[PDB]
Amino acid sequence: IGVPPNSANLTEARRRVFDFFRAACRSIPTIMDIYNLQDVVAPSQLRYAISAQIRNNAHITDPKVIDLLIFKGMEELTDIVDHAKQRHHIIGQYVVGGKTDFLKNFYTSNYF
Amino acid sequence: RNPVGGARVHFSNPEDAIEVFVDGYAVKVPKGFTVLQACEVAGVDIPRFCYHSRLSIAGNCRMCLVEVEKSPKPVASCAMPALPGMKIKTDTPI
Amino acid sequence: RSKKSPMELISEVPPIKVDGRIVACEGDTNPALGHPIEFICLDLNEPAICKYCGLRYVQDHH
Amino acid sequence: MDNQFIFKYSWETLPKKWVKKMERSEHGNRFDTNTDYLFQLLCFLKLHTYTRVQVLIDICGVDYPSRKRRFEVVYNLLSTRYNSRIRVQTSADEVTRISSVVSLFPSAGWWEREVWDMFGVSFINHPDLRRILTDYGFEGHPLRKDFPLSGYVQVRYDDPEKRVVSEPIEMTQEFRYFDFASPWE
Amino acid sequence: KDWNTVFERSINTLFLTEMVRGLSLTLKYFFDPKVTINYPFEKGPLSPRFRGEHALRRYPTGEERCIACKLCEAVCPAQAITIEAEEREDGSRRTTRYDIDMTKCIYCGFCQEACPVDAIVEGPNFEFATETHEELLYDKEKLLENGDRWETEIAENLRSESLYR
Amino acid sequence: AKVKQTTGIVGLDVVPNARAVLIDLYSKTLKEIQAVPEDEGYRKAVESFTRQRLNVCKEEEDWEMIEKRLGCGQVEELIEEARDELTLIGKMIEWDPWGVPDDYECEVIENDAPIPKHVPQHRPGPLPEQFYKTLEGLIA
Amino acid sequence: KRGEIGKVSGIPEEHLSRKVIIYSPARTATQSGSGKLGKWKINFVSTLKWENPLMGWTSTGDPYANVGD
Amino acid sequence: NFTLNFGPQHPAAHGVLRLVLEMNGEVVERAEPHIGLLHRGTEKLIEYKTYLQALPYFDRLDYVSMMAQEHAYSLAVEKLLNCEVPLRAQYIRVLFCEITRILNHLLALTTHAMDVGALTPFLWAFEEREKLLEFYERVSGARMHASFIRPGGVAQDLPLGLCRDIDSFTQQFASRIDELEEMLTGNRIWKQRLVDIGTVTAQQAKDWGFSGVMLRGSGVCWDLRRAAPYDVYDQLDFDVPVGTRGDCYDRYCIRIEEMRQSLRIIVQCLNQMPSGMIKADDRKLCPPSRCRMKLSMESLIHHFELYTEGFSVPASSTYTAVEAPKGEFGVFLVSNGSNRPYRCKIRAPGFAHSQGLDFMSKHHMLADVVTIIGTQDIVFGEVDR
Amino acid sequence: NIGATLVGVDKFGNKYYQKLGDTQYGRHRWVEYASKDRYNASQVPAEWHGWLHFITDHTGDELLS
Amino acid sequence: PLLQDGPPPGGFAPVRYARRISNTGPS
Amino acid sequence: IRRYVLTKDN
Ligand SMILES: CCCCCCCCCCCC(=O)SCCNC(=O)CCNC(=O)[C@H](O)C(C)(C)COP(=O)(O)O
Ligand code: SF4
Ligand code: SF4
Ligand code: FES
Ligand SMILES: [Zn+2]
Repeated sequence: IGVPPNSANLTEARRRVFDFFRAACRSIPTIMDIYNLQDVVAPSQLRYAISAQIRNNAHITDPKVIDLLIFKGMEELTDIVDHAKQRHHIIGQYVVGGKTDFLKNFYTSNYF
Repeated sequence: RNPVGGARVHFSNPEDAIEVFVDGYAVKVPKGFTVLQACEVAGVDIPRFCYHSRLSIAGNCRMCLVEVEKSPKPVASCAMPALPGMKIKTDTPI
Repeated sequence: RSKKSPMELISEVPPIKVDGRIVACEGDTNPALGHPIEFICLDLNEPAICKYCGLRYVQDHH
Repeated sequence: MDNQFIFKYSWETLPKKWVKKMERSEHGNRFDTNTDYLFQLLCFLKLHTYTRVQVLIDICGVDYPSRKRRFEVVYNLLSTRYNSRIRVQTSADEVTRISSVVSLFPSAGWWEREVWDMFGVSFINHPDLRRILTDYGFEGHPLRKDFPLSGYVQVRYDDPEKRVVSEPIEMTQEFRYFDFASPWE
Repeated sequence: KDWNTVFERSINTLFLTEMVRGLSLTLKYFFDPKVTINYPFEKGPLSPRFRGEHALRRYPTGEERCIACKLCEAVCPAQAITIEAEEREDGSRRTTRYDIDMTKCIYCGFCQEACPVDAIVEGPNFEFATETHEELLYDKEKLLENGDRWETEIAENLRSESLYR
Repeated sequence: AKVKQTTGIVGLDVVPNARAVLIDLYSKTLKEIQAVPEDEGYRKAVESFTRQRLNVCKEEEDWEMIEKRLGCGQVEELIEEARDELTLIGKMIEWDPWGVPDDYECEVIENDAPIPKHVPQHRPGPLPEQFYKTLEGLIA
Repeated sequence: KRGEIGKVSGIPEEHLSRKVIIYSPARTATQSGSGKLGKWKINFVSTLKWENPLMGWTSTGDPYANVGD
Repeated sequence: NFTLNFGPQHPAAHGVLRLVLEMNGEVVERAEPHIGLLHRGTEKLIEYKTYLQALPYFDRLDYVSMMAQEHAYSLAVEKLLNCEVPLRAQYIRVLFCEITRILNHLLALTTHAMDVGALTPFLWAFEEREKLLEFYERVSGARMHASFIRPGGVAQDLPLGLCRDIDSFTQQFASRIDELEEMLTGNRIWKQRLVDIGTVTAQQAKDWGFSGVMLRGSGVCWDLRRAAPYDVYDQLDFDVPVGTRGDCYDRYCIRIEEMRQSLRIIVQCLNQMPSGMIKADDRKLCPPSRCRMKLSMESLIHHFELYTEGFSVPASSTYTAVEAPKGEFGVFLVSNGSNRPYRCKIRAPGFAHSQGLDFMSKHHMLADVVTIIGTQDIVFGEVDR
Repeated sequence: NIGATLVGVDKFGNKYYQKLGDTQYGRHRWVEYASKDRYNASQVPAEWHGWLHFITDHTGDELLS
Repeated sequence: PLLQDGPPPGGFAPVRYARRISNTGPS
Repeated sequence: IRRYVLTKDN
């Protein structure tokens, strides 16, 4: 329901992260049916994708920033649960994925 | 308040520094500054057409005219030297 | 006569003879339908060109 | 009834620890309060007999990137009984959650959703806080001063993909900014 | 209530006496002169202030009035005008490129009222629908052709609002 | 003299007894404002106008006369004000905002830039005398 | 750099690694007024522009082409 | 209950309407309007334009009542500038605001009756709509988006025959209204499809931010032209119609009466309009005459500075609201002292009215939801900026 | 084109007619195009365009001079 | 100029703005 | 502007 009050410490932020992760994991079966993802992706690759997002956003130590990140993730999850976004959008965001880097960029353009 | 354009006033000595009232505000300037420069220190920017900070003073355009208490006629602030205790007025009807 | 550019068309209008040393060019017979007033000093030998119209004015006698 | 009366009455009756800035002018009588006293102030100003403010006109945000508390949230209020308008303002940065007033004024819901969509300010105890104006999956809050006017992404039809797709923006003619500011201002 | 009132309002309920009064009103307009116009042949009334297709005017001597002041490009609320200028061979200030985006134009008339020489005007033409997007990217040649083609009507209109502008 | 046929407002219904539903709400308001500290601006105003309206509701028996002397809305718009003041008193008591801080400071800006005359300005008529009597009570 | 606000803002990650210049613009040489001074600006060094090969217009693909100005 | 979708893309109902309805049986239990399809970023585009360059945006906000938004923007700019407007300009602005009110009411009533199924009054009303838009085309050069009302005075003066033609129109608009009423008011079907549908109490209207006809239909006598009068509205005689039941039929009777009173105000404005100049004489804020810019140096300087930089509004912020035909239209303008507005929120009455569709339609028939949407007279230009 | 007065002829051959109106107007300024091949929907010169759209009261023969 | 749009001398003629009754029908 | 600052004032 209502937006939860702003957290006061990192433990509450971690608890909210775990709650959001569990909710997203329980939302996986619904997406596989609303969008024809049955013969597309394993039911664990998406779970790994959410885990990877949580892990590469895991250097934050500000509880307010963590709460805002959780809120934005929940908004994204609610949008994906509804038919709001197009089908290829989630498949374009939620799929897990030689001389020198400098020399290739040099061959590409002057603006690195 | 700060000088117009962040101008830096170099006081050679603290002793040689007169006091003027640009708009009722106490302003400290060295002996040698003009009324226009004293107003520039006090954040007031006087209109000018013929005055350039890198050129010699020549009061031609008569656009920087201000009011001085002990003056019957408006003075050219670009060329009038600042005197201790002088009260300048810029936003008066004159 | 679309082959003539506006430069060549304004280069064919003969200069207007003016008796005095100065002429005021407005750009049209009705002042409100022309260009801002332009005062031209006719104190040279070449015809003097209006910077709006392109019309040339030359001093008549002296 | 009037700016001269409302100011003097609210000076006396209101608790002092709520309001910290009271401008009285012809442009509008404003009250600036902390974000933890906004709901209390608006509930007092909705129930008191002599300050019966029963209409919330709108809730707007103003972006000041040079301030520490970046966003200014303005509550324009109207009193039909006494024919007077009151404006209440608070300040919040990008990671603070201010209290929601949907409990007092039911019309505050869409304006709070619009403020969250446009500026990124979150409201505590709001029944549903989701974007209301921007496109689905929109990233960024457009009404911020650091958000580019044309945005970051652009929309076109992709025939091989057989759907409308989003691509990074690429203008055929860029927006020409004309600097008309005068040095003699 | 009163028996007479009850009977009278009950008759109106069963005899539909308030639908016949609307049927008569519709039938009266049936036998009535029409208000439709034959668009291809007769056009609707307009005003001399009408803001239609843009046109670049020239002096009666054949010189274009535009002086490349760029005062219309800075007032344009839609940024539909792009002007490039340089010194011509005579030394006069003229435009090399003057193109208007009619897909950005909002036909507000700000450019017409900002021109100090009455060079850019919105003519009375409103029938210029094209079959291609690039034909709506008017350039200097197209605008000058419009000004030459609508010169007399534009001049008459400018005479008309000389008393007001 | 007769009962009010309609209040003219949708949702607001005529109360058959308005001198008995107001004399009780005002008594409750006066008996419950006591919890507020004596030297607070809220208590003085809320105990001034509630006393005058209570006295008026006690003097004159008919609702028309009460409407005339108070001159501020119908008797059905006064019940909804008393019931809101009663709620506000409880909310003030539970919040307890009465503590003046030691580091309190308020910037009272006073601007005087004039505005034009054709500009829309909210201009009401003179308020009833009590709105000023309570004001002098608060200042004093 | 504690770019947490950048992460919770909505700016794409590619544009969050830009190099900017913080400077105070100076007074123009063609005017003696000093009104447009004292304000600080962030220069994003947005120079990647080209020419539209249909009308000669200036095209761009940089969102931060005019924000700082 | 199932989750049903009305997206009417055809402009037989608004055009960008998107309702997601939860219907138990034939009753609708919750109406969630999905807005944002006409959100064009108008509020952010204002901050990048000059105060003169941002005027035409207000024509396209409520594209059925054009002069109403320009009047509000001009009044806000005048309030922040302390610019006095001549009496003739004020009378012209009031006249063309009451013409605008009649235009909006004529469009609203018949686009609402066409939703019910009455096709005849729509064309009859659009005939008078064309007759009125001819006057729009005469003073300005645009039939709909006329940048006529401007912050200083008014854009330009009236043609010679405009007053005579407007008087000729007013001689017959009364009979036109009589015909339009006689086609709908007495009809039993029209009564049965409007009476007791959409009932709103006064407390609900105040809480949800209702204004205009939506608020005055509940018994609240609140008109912004009499509570906070602007221009010369305090010198004109007109009545304020007030409803009694709050249903859709009262919103219609009041929407008739407000247009008869608008005709009355138009007649008074025509009769009492004085002579004089149409713009403020402070040419530091108003354009010079085309004959004075081509003849005087300072007039040309003023023209050049105004049509590139425009005027600069002193640093301040205010909220000005006018009585738009839909309701209370407000502009929250914030100025930092430059030639461009720092912030400009547009408070649209439709935003506060489409938000209350959820409680107005609850436990109503599905066919009764279109009447509730049409009685609020919503256009989505203002709902999502 | 019945009971009507021919105002003037055009270089393309178009004929312009006028009828007097009293209180309601209708069919009082129109053109009889000299072509029939879809008539291009826009063949009126600038001297006759103003007269047709009621912008000016000059016929167009008088607008030439 | 000095010839400006406005009402003619003496004002415009009065115009009805109220509903006109219609008693049509035998009933 | 008259931006005087209130205080506790004992
Ligand atoms: C289809 C589904 C749609 C929605 C999918 C989700 C989309 C948004 C993804 C989430 C976005 C975020 O960054 S929201 C989550 C971001 N918040 C944090 O990362 C908190 C900081 N991390 C830590 O404290 C620890 O590393 C911790 C990782 C907790 C564990 O380690 P320990 O306990 O040992 O300490
Ligand atoms: S009419 Fe308006 S939008 Fe069109 S080019 Fe002129 S100024 Fe620009
Ligand atoms: S059309 Fe007029 S305003 Fe535009 S550049 Fe040319 S002279 Fe200047
Ligand atoms: S600047 Fe010209 S007189 Fe001083
Ligand atoms: Zn010339």
